[PDB]
Amino acid sequence: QEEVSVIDALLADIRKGFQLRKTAR
Repeated sequence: QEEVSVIDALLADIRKGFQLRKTAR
């Protein structure tokens, strides 16, 4: 279980943004 690369973490990063992707007002 060695460390991963940025390319992998990035996939998860955006996933977090999708939650509050909607910017309605």
